[PDB]
Amino acid sequence: SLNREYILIGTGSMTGVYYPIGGSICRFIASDYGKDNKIICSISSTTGSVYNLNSIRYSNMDISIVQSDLEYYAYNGLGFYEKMLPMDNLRMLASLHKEYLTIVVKKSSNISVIDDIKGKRVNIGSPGTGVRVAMLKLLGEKGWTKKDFSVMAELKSSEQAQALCDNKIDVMVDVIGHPNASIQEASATCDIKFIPLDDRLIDDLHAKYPYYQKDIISGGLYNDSPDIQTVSVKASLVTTTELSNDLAYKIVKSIATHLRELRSITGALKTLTVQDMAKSSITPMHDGAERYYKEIGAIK
Ligand SMILES: [Cl-]
Repeated sequence: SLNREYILIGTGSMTGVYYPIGGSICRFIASDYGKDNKIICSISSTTGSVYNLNSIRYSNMDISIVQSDLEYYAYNGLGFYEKMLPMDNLRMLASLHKEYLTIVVKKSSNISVIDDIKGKRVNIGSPGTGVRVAMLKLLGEKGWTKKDFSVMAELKSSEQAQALCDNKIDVMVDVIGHPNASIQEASATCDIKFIPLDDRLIDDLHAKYPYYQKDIISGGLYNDSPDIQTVSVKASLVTTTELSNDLAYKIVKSIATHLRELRSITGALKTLTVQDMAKSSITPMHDGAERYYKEIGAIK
């Protein structure tokens, strides 16, 4: 019939990074194809990769921005998805920016190494998010549980900057690309520093949790600061085999065609290239996406 294909893209809170990225994708789609009256794209602002992946599982959402941790678990039916069927029909459209496990304190705090966060007021993020998974794994490695902290706050990126500078939390924890506006806000409001992860912790995390890569947040992004050793994951745009070859192709092509605008959406995307988009190490690439990346030589 003459109805447009209605595409819904899971993102996150309007205060976050995913929301404007997804909004931009819908705009690229409208600009490239809107006049042909076959496609209409919308975003969802509900937070969390669990929500988004469940919405995809139940066929009420087509595509979502997620990150590697919950992508890995959903695809494999492991960990938090232990009791569910693997989402074996999940497919990647494009890898996006890296997100780094980022631990931030006031310089005035006593805190210098990871073991100093024990006993403090710390953020563990909202349920169903990459931050929550990272914190559960980190506590896991250290053998720590709720009794070992005075406060386990459940704040989003923006909320943490203010909470940290007001001393309502001692340790901001996020899994985010850099440079990031919330960290910038924090550093403009009080004097902050980053806590690195030690070699053994990074090695153990990468060994146990294949979605975490050993990585470095380069120094000097927000103030005078050193390189910070930590782990990273990737944000990615995922879908399922229910999305047609044609739409997967068209969507990836629209993003690639508008890459220079995408780079401008947030600081962490400035370096993104088509070669970066074409990588997928957890979920198979959608056939229609692969068609595009091969056509332009982003994959050999
Ligand atoms: Cl999330």
